Amino acid sequence: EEETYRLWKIRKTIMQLCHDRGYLVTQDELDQTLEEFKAQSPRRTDLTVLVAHNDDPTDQMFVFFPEEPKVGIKTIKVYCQRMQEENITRALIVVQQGMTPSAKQSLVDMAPKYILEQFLQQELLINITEHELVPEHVVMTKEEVTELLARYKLRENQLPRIQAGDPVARYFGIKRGQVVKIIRPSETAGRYITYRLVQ
Amino acid sequence: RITTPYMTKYERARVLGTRALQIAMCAPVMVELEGETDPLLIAMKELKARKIPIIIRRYLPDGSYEDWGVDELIIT
Amino acid sequence: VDTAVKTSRSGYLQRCIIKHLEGLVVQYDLTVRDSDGSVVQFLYGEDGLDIPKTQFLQPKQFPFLASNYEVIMKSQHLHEVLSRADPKKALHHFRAIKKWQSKHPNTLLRRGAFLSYSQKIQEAVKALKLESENRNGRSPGTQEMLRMWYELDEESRRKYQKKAAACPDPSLSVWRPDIYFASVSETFETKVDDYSQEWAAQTEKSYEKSELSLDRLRTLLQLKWQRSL
Amino acid sequence: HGAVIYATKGITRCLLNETTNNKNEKELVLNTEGINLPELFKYAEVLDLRRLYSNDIHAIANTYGIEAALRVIEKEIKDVFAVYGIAVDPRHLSLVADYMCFEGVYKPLNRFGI
Amino acid sequence: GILFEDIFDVKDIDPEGKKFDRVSRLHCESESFKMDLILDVNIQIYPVDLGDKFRLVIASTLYEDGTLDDGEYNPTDDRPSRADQFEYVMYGKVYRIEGDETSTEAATRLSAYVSYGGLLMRLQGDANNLHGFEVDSRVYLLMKKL
Repeated sequence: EEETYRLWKIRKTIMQLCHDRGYLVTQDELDQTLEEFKAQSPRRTDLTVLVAHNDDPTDQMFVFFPEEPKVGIKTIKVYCQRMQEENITRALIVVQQGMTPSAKQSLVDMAPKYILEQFLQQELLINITEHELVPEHVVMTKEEVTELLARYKLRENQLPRIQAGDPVARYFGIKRGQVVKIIRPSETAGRYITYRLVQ
Repeated sequence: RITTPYMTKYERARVLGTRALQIAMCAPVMVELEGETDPLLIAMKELKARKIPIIIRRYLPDGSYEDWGVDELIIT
Repeated sequence: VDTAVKTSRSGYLQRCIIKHLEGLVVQYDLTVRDSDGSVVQFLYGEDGLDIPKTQFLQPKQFPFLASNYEVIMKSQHLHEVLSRADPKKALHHFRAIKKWQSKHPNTLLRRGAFLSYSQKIQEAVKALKLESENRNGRSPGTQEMLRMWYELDEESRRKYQKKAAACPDPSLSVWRPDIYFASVSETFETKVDDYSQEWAAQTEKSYEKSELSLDRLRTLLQLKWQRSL
Repeated sequence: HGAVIYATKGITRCLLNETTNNKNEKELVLNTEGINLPELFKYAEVLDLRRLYSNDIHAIANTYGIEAALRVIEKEIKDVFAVYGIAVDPRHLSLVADYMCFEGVYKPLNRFGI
Repeated sequence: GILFEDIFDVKDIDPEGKKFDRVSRLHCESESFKMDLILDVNIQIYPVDLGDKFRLVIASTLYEDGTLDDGEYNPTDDRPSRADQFEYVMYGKVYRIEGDETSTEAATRLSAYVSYGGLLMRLQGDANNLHGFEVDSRVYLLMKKL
């Protein structure tokens, strides 16, 4: 019954990850304890969640928990079919051992039609975003980046870079070309604000 | 129009240097010198009286510039 | 034998750092930028402020600056700079920040509009959602909340948003610490508040006449900050 | 000799340095002499995984990101200078760490960084 | 122009143990007032011992006729009626007045710290009779054994 503890931690972390992306999540899911998780729900196909977005109610996300410890191209297709038929665009695949290396470039191959993304199970046992040293990241909107570049007379290159595989760019699901504001809690100035272009 | 109103120390240094190099090349002194042979003392005397017709052209990191007057600049 | 070996080791390390960091200069916008135009920092050490002029801006020295208010104001700052300096834009920002932090004591509590519309939690758990299963993995009782919130709420007056909005961004970020009076760092204004509260409660029992007021000491400290930039 | 029964990858030994604080003396620390960040994530109820620290700066930069490696760089330089009583101002280490981690990776300040 | 006058008696010659060369710190205690006095006195010029009395006065002027002092020292002054009934005269300034610690109690006692160049004195007692003092005020400490 440690499998259940792992399932509960991963589900709580994914609920927090979905709330930080701006999806409609209730307080109970974010404050759900183990005794009630196991009360509700055992399997790995009824842990799949489907969440809606604050705006764009059609824009929803779908979280998978594949059974195969090493997901492959066929496993990816089997529920890319589910997504294509239910009419969703985004997904999130929590894998237990990894993805066979061809799969990673397949997930990338699926054009903005159906954009997927993978997360290891050991990466979700804790919320890195809740570490002391990790600042708060905020994906800037297309109209705030323009005002930033205009205030500092900048170009989008010539800005600090954040890797597209950064453990906190993968969590906040930030695509390439997006600028993220970062609020460092500084011992010197309190709440220093920086900006990083995702690339 | 958006940069600091005061005159940085580097600007004071360069303005004094240039005014002194001008005075030394036989330029008219608008400060009524009183027996001093140093052009840098004369340049300081002029800076204190707010008589220096030079235009500090502050360059921003993208090529854009702002032209300030040495008179319209708070000397500390 | 050891002193000789150490000089070679340290000198090589200085050359490497010097060769890389040599072109990083503070600019008119107050940003430390490289010669390429690249922005390493947006304020020099997270707050402008030169390490030399920040020695007495340390709580433990307002006691000294207070004692020498008249010379520090007359000889350096001048009463005039206080006359030419206006703080409304920055002062209002700090009031907004203070109000926000007053309404949110725990700043790591997952603020959200919909999350804020979980206070009916008991309203739903009582009798409403008692009959369902995990339809799409969420819950039997979460779907009732989703339905009540989604479109069964006011069009433009479902303003749980304001109760759940971000803290105003720091003043140095928006209000240009150099040309904007009273725009200081969030850690300096806290120190100034603490000292003003511990100094208005010393004048009361002082047996020496103080001709300085908490709100002239505040302007003194704000000018001495704005000038150490 | 090089045949080991079983070991967590990267960890060579742990040890609980009982006291680390006088203010709240009650603190206990599980120091280690190896580095494997994920192999501690399983004990989020035994140990505090926020407050986790390592001197690696490449492992932190891979589990928490680059903005979290900046502060590890700064704290490492500060603790290196502290053993001799020297104290460089934080405004200098901030600039050094911001330059090193400018372009998303922990880049060395050497011949291959140019 | 007197701010305080009393007859003390030396109780301790130097309790703290810090010992300077020509200076001795006397711990006295007034009579009929029960005021306390800590006094650094130059004992090479003016030897003092235990169980010794002395009349002590603090003033703001030496003329005892109203005219203020000018802050200038002339050894040639022609007004020679300045207080000379006193053997040891000093001249310092008060640098600290601090009401006593006790709260919830009357505790309307004050400690006045005076510096005489480098020789400190502390007068502690009922505030009622230490009102003439104020920080940064120049005062003369006249003394005369008995």
